[PDB]
Amino acid sequence: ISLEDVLLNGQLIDFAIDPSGVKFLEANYPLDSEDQIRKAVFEKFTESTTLFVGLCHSRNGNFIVQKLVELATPAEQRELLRQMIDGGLLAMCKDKFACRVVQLALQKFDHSNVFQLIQELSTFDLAAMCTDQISIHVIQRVVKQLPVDMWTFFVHFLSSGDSLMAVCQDKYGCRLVQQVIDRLAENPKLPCFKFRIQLLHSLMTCIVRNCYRLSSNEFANYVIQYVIKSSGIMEMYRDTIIDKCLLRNLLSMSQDKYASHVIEGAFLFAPPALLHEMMEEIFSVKDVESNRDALDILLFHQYGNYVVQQMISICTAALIELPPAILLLYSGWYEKMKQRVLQHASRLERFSSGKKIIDSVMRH
RNA sequence: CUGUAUC
Repeated sequence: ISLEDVLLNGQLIDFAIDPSGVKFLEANYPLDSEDQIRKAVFEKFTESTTLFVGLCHSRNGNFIVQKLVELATPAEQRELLRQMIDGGLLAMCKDKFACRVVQLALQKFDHSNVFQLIQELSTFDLAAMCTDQISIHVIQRVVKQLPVDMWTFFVHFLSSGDSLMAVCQDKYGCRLVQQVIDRLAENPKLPCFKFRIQLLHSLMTCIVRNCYRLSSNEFANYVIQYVIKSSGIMEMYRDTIIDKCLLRNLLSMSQDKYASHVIEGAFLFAPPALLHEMMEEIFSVKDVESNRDALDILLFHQYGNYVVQQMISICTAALIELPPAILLLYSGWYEKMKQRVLQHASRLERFSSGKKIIDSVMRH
């Protein structure tokens, strides 16, 4: 049956609710921005703030609002824009389904419109927005595919105070921080690079100056690991983080549930001179009561044993196109570790960690 | 005596 028929029978909102109805609507929504039926349908949907909002919140309704968006002419976008704002833009972001419309907007609108949109977000409580599991997707979208001058206001938000701490320590705001970084440090082969790098640095500063608390945190540790696994100018920060926070801190961090994951990756990605000083450090100061060196402590630790298996992994992998000078250095470490493990085998075998550490040393 | 997400 006809779209025109549906419109003329007052059945337009009824269709947009039904899971079948909506599919109908989408299929034969005219692509000609100039079609008379399309003008009628667009206006019927967008005439009422209440009805339009409700469509965004709809499990099914949102799909047609989306269709309206991807095909929206400039003039259409301004109507959609007004209605979003007049119907609580924030509450749209907090909604599972109204969210997708906000997001699609961001992609498909025009600079002018997107602008007032982002102008609008800026005025929200960016903090609360970044924690919300749903709301965050909107900022994710802004960052992950709009030019960084659009959302510099957001970088200034993170750099300001300790908004950053709050965000990267939060269950959901963590992935955002990773993505923002990914975004600022990307495409060395761009003229805009110079500006993004200054924004990364002010951000990266907060991160470095809290590395220890961050690395030990249930979520934030994933950001640290991000920085350490990175390729570009991120390597410069990898080195500073390792050099300032991780070194001299290896022993205690290796025993933290979360920071031991960081330590592991630091060992995997540290350049040879930083790796050499990590090893050097790990291999001895004996603890006051029952004098134990770092190595003994780690081997028997529940989280610590994982860092050691890492060191053992690293060494042997390297012992299978490198100079005989550093190759003899790795050899030095495997041996120190090999003897120690064999010395404690009778004690180690009592543990799952023990057995794996033992097996790994006998195989090689 | 085996040790953490977000999407």
